[PDB]
Amino acid sequence: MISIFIAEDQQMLLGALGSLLNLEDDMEVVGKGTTGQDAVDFVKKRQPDVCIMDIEMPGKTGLEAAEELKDTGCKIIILTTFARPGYFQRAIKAGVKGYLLKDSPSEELANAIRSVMNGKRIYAPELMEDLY
Amino acid sequence: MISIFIAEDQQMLLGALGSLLNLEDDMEVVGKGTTGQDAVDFVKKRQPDVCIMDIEMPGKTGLEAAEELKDTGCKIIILTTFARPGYFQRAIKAGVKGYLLKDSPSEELANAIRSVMNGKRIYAPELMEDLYS
Ligand code: BEF
Ligand code: BEF
Ligand SMILES: [Mg+2]
Ligand SMILES: [Mg+2]
Repeated sequence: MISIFIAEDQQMLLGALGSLLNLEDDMEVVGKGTTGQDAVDFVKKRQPDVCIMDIEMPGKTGLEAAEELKDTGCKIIILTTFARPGYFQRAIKAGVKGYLLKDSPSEELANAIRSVMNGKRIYAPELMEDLY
Repeated sequence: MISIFIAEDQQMLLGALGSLLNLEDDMEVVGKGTTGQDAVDFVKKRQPDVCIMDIEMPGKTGLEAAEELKDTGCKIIILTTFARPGYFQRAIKAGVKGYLLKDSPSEELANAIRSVMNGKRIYAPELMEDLYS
């Protein structure tokens, strides 16, 4: 069973993502948060296998949270509206294992969690497609 | 069984919303769309009880779509990031039954669908605390 923490400031989306992932037999949402701090606190304390991280959240962004969790051993997958090369470069330098867009098909999220748990790096193809 | 069409351009969110609503025993997601036209086409043709409508979508907005569906008898609930007075007033003039924010708790969605089916007008308390001032 893969343990997942979800950090997403928009409650409707946070609740819907937890519901989308609890559909999976080999996955479990162990906690939900709305800020970068909620992610840092849970991940350092509860140590879930995976953290689904939104970027733009109040207080501390998901990129800032990812930097604070760089040496924790948790596999961070960024899930954001923003296809920004600066956000992506800061995310990869922080050691994130994935970077997905909120415009990626929903099925790609559970797939990315399994891939990342298998040591793979998952970046939405839509990113390169947006830039070029 | 309440039939619902969801129009949301962000696929991840569209898929997650359908999953959130298919959890309910008295509800059913009969279609999903990413544009305002997808909403107009499905609603006029398939006539679901309810349409969960995002505002900002490519091609045709959810408000432009809500206006085209004003006389269809489908109960439209707006679900958006935007607590914008102009969007709200255009939505209500189009005859939308609800206006929810993406910052409303996830439970507000299934509750609003049942309330709207019971002839009520549902506006997110978060929207009213911001705008009603
Ligand atoms: F607000 Be998250 F970066 F989509
Ligand atoms: F893009 Be929708 F108006 F949140
Ligand atoms: Mg956010
Ligand atoms: Mg949109």
